Amino acid sequence: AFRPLTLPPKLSLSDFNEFIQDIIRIVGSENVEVISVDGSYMKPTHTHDPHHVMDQDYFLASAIVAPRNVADVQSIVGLANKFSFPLWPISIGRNSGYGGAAPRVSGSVVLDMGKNMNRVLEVNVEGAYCVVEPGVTYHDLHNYLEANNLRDKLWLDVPSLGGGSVLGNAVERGVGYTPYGDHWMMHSGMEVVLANGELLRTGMGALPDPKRPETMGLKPEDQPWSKIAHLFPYGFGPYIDGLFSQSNMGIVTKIGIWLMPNPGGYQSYLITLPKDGDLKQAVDIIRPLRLGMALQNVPTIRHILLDAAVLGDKRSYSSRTEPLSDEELDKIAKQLNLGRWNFYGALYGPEPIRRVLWETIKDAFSAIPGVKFYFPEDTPENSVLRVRDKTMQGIPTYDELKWIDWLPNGAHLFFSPIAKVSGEDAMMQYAVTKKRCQEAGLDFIGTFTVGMREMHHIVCIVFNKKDLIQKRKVQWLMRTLIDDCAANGWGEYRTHLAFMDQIMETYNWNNSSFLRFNEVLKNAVDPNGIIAPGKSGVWPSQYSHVTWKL
Amino acid sequence: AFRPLTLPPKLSLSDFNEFIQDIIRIVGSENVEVISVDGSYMKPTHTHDPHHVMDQDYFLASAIVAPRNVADVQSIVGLANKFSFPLWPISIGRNSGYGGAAPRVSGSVVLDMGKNMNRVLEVNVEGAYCVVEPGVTYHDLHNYLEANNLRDKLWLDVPSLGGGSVLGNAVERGVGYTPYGDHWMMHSGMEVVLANGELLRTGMGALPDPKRPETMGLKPEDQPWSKIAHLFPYGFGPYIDGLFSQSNMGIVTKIGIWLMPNPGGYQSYLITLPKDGDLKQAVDIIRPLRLGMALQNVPTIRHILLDAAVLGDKRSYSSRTEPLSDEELDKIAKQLNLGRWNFYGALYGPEPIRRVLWETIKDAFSAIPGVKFYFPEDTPENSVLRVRDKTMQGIPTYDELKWIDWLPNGAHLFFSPIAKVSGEDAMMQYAVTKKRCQEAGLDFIGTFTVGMREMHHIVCIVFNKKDLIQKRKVQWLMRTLIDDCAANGWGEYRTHLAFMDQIMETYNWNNSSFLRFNEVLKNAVDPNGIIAPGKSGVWPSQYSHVTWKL
Amino acid sequence: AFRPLTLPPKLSLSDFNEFIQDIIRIVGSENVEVISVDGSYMKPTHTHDPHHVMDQDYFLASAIVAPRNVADVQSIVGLANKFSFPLWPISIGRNSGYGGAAPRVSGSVVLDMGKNMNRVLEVNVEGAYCVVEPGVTYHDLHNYLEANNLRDKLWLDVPSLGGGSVLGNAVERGVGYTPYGDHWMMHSGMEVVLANGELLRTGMGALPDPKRPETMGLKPEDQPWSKIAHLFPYGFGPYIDGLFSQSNMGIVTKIGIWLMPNPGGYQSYLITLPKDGDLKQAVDIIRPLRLGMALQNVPTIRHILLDAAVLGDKRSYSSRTEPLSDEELDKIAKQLNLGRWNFYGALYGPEPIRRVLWETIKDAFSAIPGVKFYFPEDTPENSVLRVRDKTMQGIPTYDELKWIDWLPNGAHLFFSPIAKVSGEDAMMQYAVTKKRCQEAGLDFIGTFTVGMREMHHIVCIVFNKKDLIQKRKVQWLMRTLIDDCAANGWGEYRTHLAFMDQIMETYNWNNSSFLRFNEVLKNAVDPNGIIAPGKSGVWPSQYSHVTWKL
Ligand SMILES: *Cc1cc2c(cc1C)nc1c(=O)[nH]c(=O)nc-1n2C[C@H](O)[C@H](O)[C@H](O)COP(=O)(O)OP(=O)(O)OC[C@H]1O[C@@H](n2cnc3c(N)ncnc32)[C@H](O)[C@@H]1O
Ligand SMILES: *Cc1cc2c(cc1C)nc1c(=O)[nH]c(=O)nc-1n2C[C@H](O)[C@H](O)[C@H](O)COP(=O)(O)OP(=O)(O)OC[C@H]1O[C@@H](n2cnc3c(N)ncnc32)[C@H](O)[C@@H]1O
Ligand SMILES: *Cc1cc2c(cc1C)nc1c(=O)[nH]c(=O)nc-1n2C[C@H](O)[C@H](O)[C@H](O)COP(=O)(O)OP(=O)(O)OC[C@H]1O[C@@H](n2cnc3c(N)ncnc32)[C@H](O)[C@@H]1O
Repeated sequence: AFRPLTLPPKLSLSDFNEFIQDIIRIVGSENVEVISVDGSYMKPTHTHDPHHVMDQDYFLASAIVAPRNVADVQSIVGLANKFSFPLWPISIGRNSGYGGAAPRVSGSVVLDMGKNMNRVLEVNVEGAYCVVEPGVTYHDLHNYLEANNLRDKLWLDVPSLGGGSVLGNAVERGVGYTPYGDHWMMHSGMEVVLANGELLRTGMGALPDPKRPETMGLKPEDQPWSKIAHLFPYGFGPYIDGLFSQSNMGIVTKIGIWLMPNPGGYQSYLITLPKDGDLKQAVDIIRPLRLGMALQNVPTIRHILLDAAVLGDKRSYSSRTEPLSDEELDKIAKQLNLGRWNFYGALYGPEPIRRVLWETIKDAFSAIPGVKFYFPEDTPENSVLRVRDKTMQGIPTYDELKWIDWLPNGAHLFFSPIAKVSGEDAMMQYAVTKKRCQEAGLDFIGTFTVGMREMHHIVCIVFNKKDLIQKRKVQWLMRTLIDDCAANGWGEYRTHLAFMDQIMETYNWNNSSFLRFNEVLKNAVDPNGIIAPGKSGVWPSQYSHVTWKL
Repeated sequence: AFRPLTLPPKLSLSDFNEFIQDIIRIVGSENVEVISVDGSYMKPTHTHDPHHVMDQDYFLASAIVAPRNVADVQSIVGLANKFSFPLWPISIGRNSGYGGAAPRVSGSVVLDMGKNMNRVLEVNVEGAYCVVEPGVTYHDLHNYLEANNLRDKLWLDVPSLGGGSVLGNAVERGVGYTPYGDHWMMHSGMEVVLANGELLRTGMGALPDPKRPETMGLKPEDQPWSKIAHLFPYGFGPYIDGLFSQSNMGIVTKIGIWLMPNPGGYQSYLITLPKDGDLKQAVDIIRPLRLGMALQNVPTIRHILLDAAVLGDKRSYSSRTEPLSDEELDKIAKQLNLGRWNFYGALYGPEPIRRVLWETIKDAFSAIPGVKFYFPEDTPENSVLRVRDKTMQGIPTYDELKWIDWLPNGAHLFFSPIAKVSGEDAMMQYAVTKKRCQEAGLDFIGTFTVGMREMHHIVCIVFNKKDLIQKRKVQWLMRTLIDDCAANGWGEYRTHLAFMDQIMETYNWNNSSFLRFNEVLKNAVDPNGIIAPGKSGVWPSQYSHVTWKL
Repeated sequence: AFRPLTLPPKLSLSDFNEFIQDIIRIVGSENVEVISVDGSYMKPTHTHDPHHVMDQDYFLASAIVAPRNVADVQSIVGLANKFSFPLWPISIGRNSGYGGAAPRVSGSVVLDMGKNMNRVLEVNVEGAYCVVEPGVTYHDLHNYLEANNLRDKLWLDVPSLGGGSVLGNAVERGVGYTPYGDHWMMHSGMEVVLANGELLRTGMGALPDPKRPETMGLKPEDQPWSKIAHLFPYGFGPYIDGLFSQSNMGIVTKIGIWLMPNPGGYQSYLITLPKDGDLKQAVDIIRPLRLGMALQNVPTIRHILLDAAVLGDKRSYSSRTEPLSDEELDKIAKQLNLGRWNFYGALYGPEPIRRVLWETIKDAFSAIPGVKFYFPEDTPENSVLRVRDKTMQGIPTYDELKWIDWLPNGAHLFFSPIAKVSGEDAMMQYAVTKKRCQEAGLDFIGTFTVGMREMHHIVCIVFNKKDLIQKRKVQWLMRTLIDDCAANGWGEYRTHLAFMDQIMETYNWNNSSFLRFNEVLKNAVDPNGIIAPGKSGVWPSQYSHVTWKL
């Protein structure tokens, strides 16, 4: 196809068309689509930002291409290297809040890996792990195991929603809420197509499975892996694996995620904290608990509007357009039988063990006036506890997409700085976030996910995508929170297309040595600057900073 | 469009056409025109030299392109860099006498910035300045202020005519006749598109106006400027601004010109000097006056033929074809009640102050036998004083285009060397200019504009554009005056396309170190040699001097 | 000489010594000195920062070399190019508050130009200008004129002190208080030695003075300049002059400074403003006054501690260590018969004219309750008016060095942002400055110098150089003021070695395009990076930003 909406830098119409036709000879017109529509979460767009804050066609594909197999990606990349055409790889494209599917460089080809490179590749019981392709969604994976009755043997770890990509999410350093919740740390043995087009597999993946009759003549992509590939991540020598989480260093075609065995015993719970400032005490109680392993999963402390919005849009709680009051927040908390902050956790294991931990937790949190403990059974049919009970045992659900509907054309955009597991730090962080929210005219909504020694504070910005005035406030709000948090010694762990440069400019110790070192590795492996110029603010040398920085 | 009259160096027909069509996709065929007609001053040509001395198609565009906005110029430049196509930027193209609109390199695209980048951008009263685009003509600016009733608060400074470009004129280091008459020195905060295509704003323009809700997501071009941008020119560090007056270092898209507040009191005047050699005494009287601030504007000493020709063509004063005589010049001076040289000035400010200065001036000039003082009121309806009275208070007029009609197909070409504010120097300069004029068979016509310590001597050459014999004498006359004045220690301040190289070769102290240093800066910023190769004789390294020097 | 304290980057001891000995063969051991002592203002150090805020040997020379003539500099530069040795040129080295004489890169050779290149080259009366060499101090120039009885014909323009370099101060874009107070704008015709070592003279200086018997065979440096060199700055073509104010693009060996004729009438004056908050109304009164030319020089608005400290150290007004109070500030103003802010001006010209202006001014300022008008005659023997009366008429004095003695080991360090000529802006600027000052434990002391449309706010930081706790507070103070003023849309006009980078990172509009463009010109003209790496933050490409940025 003929004439796109936006072309990639330095490319002519003539070169594009030659390339697209060459791409078509390889994947079929069935697998190619040229932009000459936001969609939903259940059927996600792939050409632009569905939760757009910039104009909606600001980060816009010139085409969507989707490989049949690993060999298609080799050929595509060769073709990108002939013409110098940028590729923006996706797995599912469910990254809304962070850019969705859009490419940082308008005009790139979005490479949809998920459409055809779909397969649950292996579910190994004794090593308790699985090998997945970009397309295996969490739901699918769930369903794979149900299909073979493996769910009494192995469990998954899922995010809040169930449609994301196990792989895609894992390269983003995404979080989940069971003991295996730190997705990135659960991996082992990834297969990459680099910017020169060669296929590499990390760690024990570089150790060839030995020759045998049945595996002769297979294309690299399709060979088995040696026994230890997905059991020990390190391999030998430099542990390059991390260079492929949040970066532009290659295209990931396989990945091993470790799976948590059935623990033989489970139970969710909800601790509710009455007062807005019970967050400080709450968190100080959580410090030793997490660090001491009484708290086994990644328990989350939710804000009250986060739970309220799951249950209903704001219109349903007030007709008021400006942020809610302190008093109304108490009144809504009381309505749902939730407190001002709500702590969510799960206990895992034999009853004897579960019993002791729970008693220890229960007693710790009893030090807060008015706290109330609930299991799933004790809460309304529609409660968040019953949704998270699914979530905290590896079952994917979609119930939590509703809070995105807080306001009319609800779009979320996440501000995600990390905080100490300490009441003071937390209050400080929230104190600053909260202020900016009310200056912009936005309800504050969020969650802290409790990591071992750190907390990921997901400030959940919901806004009206069809409101120019508001979109301008969020951009104002986001960059002001970047600066503020920066100024308090906190930085974001993950972000949106339009905030990457500002967040990478936050990580400037010793004159931005960190980004400088990254540019060296990027330009080395990608001489042409073809694999996603811009991710995490790393620009190859052919993208002038003055022209491309946001 | 298909096949041009003259193409740019090294370019093929095939490359041109690809480029022009690419340009058309960006600006629309509405904004592009291919040369496959001299026009007037009120409707100026843009493809060649309207006051041509060389063949009329000697400096000829291959196309005229005109951007919609700043982003169009970025894209155009990118395209010039792909194909190595020379761009010859204009604002209005009213430079006749200096080349008009034509490009030094035949075959370049004339980039008409004035057609669409038209806007009076800001008229700030308290800082007393304005921010204008290439297209704001002087007349327009005048009219902007009338439209908002700002003319009792702020005044302009205009050239002799009112159609020029405030910006265009200001980058040429053009002159005007009020206290703000040194156009270039009145600026502060320019926005440039360089040869690599990046947008830069000078001085305090590099100091970002801080983030606020209402200005989020604007394209660089369109962001506000910080408070001090147009009040302090210097900024911090190297003061690059001058690199963009008379040069090929970038394309200027905005500019701040300082505006002179209503002074609360005004009055023009005409001092007439009888004798041709009263110029020497006159100027010696002006020395201390200017330097002492009794003379506040840029008073001009006009030749008698300059004033005579404003009133009528030469046919109206004599039928004679050869230059007029000394005796006839007296007779024409007496006819109009003007002397042989005529001094024009204006007093600005409270009456008390005006009173004292005028008395001081009056008394100084009384030392010349026969001198006569006139205000506007005292002169015929059609007098030059009444035209300049407009001019010296910031009101643009066009009355003075008539002297261009001295001879039949009247074309002016300016020889503009600078002289000392000293009678001797002046007489010398005039003595040499005058001789050459009569050797070529041309009346001598001119004006000295009195700067603080220097005088700009505009020798006003009028000639018949449809007379090959004469055009050959002017070329002879111009280069001979270049050599002569050079040999007397004087150089031109500004010139025509065909005289640039000879004038830049006049500024050869220490083996042309000055031009050598400039070539280094040019080749550095413009690797491809795309922005107007040749302006002021600076040639990028891909334009062999042997091939391109005139 | 043998083994220095700090060497320049990448240089060996063996290369150094070869270079220094080669330098000795050209200038003599008499003109060379190797560092293997702060001094005073009257006898200034040249190896480091006398007003140090960083360790006192932080910016430290490796040697001091001083050329005999211009050829010495051509040879030195050649040698720096052979060995890649950085040169830090100075004229006098009296830049304390801004780094003194110290080089941004430790280990450079400080090039003292002032020791031997001393001469008032020409004092031309009819063109009313002078040509000076690095060494001509203001006091010398003053003295040159008295020696020939030129002071009844031409006057100078001087900063607060008289020891500075007319040239050096003029290239730093320094200020003075008569009608010629904008030093840089008064220049015309500079001679530079570039990084490649060729000698270039700007503007009309490129226009050779014509051959004559008496000037045959002269070395370029020593030839005469053509008549218009020092009368018209522009010349022809690109106006490169500004590339040499606050930059690393060449070594300045000569410069023309225009001189203000005797105006025939002078009178100083002091308007005192009672209340701290009468600055806002004062400044509003000044707006139209400056803009209207009733205010003819650069009248300064001084703080009350600026005046008090001239008269005495703080010990003399209080024994208190922390910043004074509001009430004590009133008590000290009342003591000296000064108000809380004090405005200093001068009227210039025929009495008739002076009379009118002064009445206008007097009447304007009468709008402030309690204001009092004083001429020199009416103030104590030791008053600031009597010092400034010298100052505003071109006479250099040193009385004002005393405020530097506010505290024990008094060192000044200037914070110099620019502000609008508007009360509101002024107060805002002062409100922010003032807060920071008291947070760090320092009296606020400053002066606004009133430009036409802008004000230079010189916040006068005095601190104890022998107090590590305090030096750390001023570095904290200085970078906090940079940030704050930056966030309020104000940037500094000039600064100290250690604040360059941060101030150049403040002028980052459109992704630092302004600095990027300067790096291209810098690397182009200085392939080896030898002339003063770092001035104004511009680092040639062999100085990694991660290694050298502060
Ligand atoms: C809206 C939202 C998002 C969300 C969430 C809750 C809501 C309401 N809860 C999350 C959670 O609890 N934990 C978490 O980590 N993320 C959460 N999200 C964010 C996102 O919606 C989900 O995380 C989702 O799984 C992320 O998107 P998905 O995995 O589907 O989609 P993606 O666009 O493909 O993103 C992958 C990005 O990583 C690179 N990439 C991806 N695949 C590859 C391959 N094969 N090779 C190379 N690079 C790859 C790219 O950078 C890409 O943009
Ligand atoms: C015929 C004539 C000319 C004239 C004059 C009187 C007469 C009878 N009186 C003048 C005067 O009193 N003072 C003066 O400075 N010039 C006078 N002129 C000359 C000219 O006609 C006017 O000065 C007029 O304003 C100049 O032309 P104008 O401003 O309209 O037109 P221009 O062709 O655009 O010229 C600009 C040139 O500068 C560069 N340029 C211009 N704009 C840009 C932008 N945006 N970016 C980059 N470069 C730019 C080019 O070099 C261009 O050719
Ligand atoms: C302590 C003080 C300082 C001061 C002042 C009052 C006091 C009490 N009042 C000032 C004022 O009213 N206006 C002003 O501009 N400055 C004022 N100062 C600051 C300083 O002391 C004086 O301004 C003084 O004139 C500045 O120093 P000076 O001219 O003597 O000395 P310098 O070290 O040479 O500094 C020049 C710097 O510029 C570059 N430079 C200098 N010369 C060259 C040459 N030839 N070529 C290339 N670069 C040059 C360097 O960056 C150098 O460090």
